[PDB]
Amino acid sequence: FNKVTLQKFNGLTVLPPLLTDEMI
Amino acid sequence: QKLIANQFNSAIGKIQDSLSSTASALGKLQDVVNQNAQALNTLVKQLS
Amino acid sequence: LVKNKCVNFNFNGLTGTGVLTESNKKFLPFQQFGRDIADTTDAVRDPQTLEILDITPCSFGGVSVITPGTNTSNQVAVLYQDVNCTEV
Ligand SMILES: *[C@@H]1O[C@H](CO)[C@@H](O)[C@H](O)[C@H]1NC(C)=O
Ligand SMILES: *[C@@H]1O[C@H](CO)[C@@H](O)[C@H](O)[C@H]1NC(C)=O
Repeated sequence: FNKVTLQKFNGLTVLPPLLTDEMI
Repeated sequence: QKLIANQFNSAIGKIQDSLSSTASALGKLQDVVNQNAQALNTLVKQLS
Repeated sequence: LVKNKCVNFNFNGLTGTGVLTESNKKFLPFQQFGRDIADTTDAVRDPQTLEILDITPCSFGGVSVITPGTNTSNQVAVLYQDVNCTEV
């Protein structure tokens, strides 16, 4: 989880994943 | 049994080292983040 | 001018909407506004006060309802996506 480098303006969005990471 | 357990225990050790030291170790996951975010970027640039 | 209420503003011809907040963004005495990307005017200095403000468009999201079916019931919930529980 440290080795990756994962913002909305207009109409864009990011729904959250259903299975949260502390469930996964 | 005793030696086999050591090889296995040792092999697991090198993993985090090879993972921590060598960057670009998660090339596959990073693209699917890079591409899918690069593609969004072009979608917004097109508003201008 | 007002603040923190999303208003149909008109700064010097720049016609938009959104909430206006005081800016910490270091302008220069010859900079009139900023745009982060895609012609999104993000900041602007008012013409009179010479004060720099940030413009974030007032919150919006989808609304999706949660029904158990129709034959089962007609009671529903409603989800206001990615909105703090302070708006309607
Ligand atoms: C505009 O000029 C008048 C005349 O001096 C002054 O009374 C007024 O305060 C000025 N407006 C601003 C925003 O400074
Ligand atoms: C929502 O607003 C409250 C009050 O301003 C604040 O404490 C909180 O951090 C905000 N965000 C969320 C996700 O609750």
